[PDB]
Amino acid sequence: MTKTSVDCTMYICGDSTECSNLLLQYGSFCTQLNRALTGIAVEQDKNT
Amino acid sequence: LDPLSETKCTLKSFTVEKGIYQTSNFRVQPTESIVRFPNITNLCPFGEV
Repeated sequence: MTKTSVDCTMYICGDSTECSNLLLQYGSFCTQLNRALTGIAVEQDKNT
Repeated sequence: LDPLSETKCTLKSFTVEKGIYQTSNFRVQPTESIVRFPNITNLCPFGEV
């Protein structure tokens, strides 16, 4: 499968430090998502 | 300061295993903030007042 790379935050808002306050003040869900997509990536390096 | 202190932040761990570790995404600085209206053509003849 395609191994992605994601610039999560900047998608999530795109160049607003104010955002980054709101997001770290929302949590680290984008972080869990990155770990998920690194796990995908390693899983299919391993698959191949 | 340092890319490796930042990876250590990402690890949460002092201690670093062999591997490569994705920390952040780089980010290209804004420049020369510009606002460029078009060619100006036809304005008020205020002198006529």
